[PDB]
Amino acid sequence: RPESELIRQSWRVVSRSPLEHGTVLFARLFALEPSLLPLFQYNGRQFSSPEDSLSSPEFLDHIRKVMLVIDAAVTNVEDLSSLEEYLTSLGRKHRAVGVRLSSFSTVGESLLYMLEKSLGPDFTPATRTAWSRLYGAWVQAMSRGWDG
Ligand code: HEM
Ligand SMILES: [Xe]
Ligand SMILES: [Xe]
Ligand SMILES: [Xe]
Ligand SMILES: [Xe]
Ligand SMILES: [Xe]
Ligand SMILES: [Xe]
Ligand SMILES: [Xe]
Ligand SMILES: [Xe]
Repeated sequence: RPESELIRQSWRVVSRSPLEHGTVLFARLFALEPSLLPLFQYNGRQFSSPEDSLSSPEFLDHIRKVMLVIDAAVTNVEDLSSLEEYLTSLGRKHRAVGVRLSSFSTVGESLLYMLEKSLGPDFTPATRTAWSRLYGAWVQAMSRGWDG
């Protein structure tokens, strides 16, 4: 099925410059859910305002990490069974870190916003609903980290 090629096609534009695009992603996220900010604790300090995050090298490395894990999920768009065991542990990591299950709908909304603003004309509704089901599956797997 070329639902998996809508994704691969949309991703190649984005994956051209991942840090620029993942910066869009996290600016949108904090605009939607300001209380996600304090969970990025590096040397036990809390950023005051969203813009403080953009000067932090650790924060920017975490962006590069987000974009590599999305890249991996793309690279396995049919058989996301490979990544399950990893995504589960990635979930549990984020549970320890303080992330709550409800914050996934926000991360999802931010991913779509970033895709939408990046592809403009090409973000067609089949593309949206593709990313939307992929993301839903990435989410099911990550959720095992909260205990099934
Ligand atoms: C939703 C808000 C998020 C918050 C608040 C958050 C916060 C954190 C924190 C505090 C860490 C540990 C310190 C660090 O490695 O930089 C971390 C690690 C990580 N995050 Fe996130 N994160 C979020 C979302 C995500 C998403 C969506 C992905 C991937 C799609 C992601 C991928 C990772 C990866 C790969 C690591 C490294 C984990 C390890 O191997 O130890 N994070 N995150
Ligand atoms: Xe940001
Ligand atoms: Xe920001
Ligand atoms: Xe890293
Ligand atoms: Xe990256
Ligand atoms: Xe990437
Ligand atoms: Xe997350
Ligand atoms: Xe994501
Ligand atoms: Xe994803």
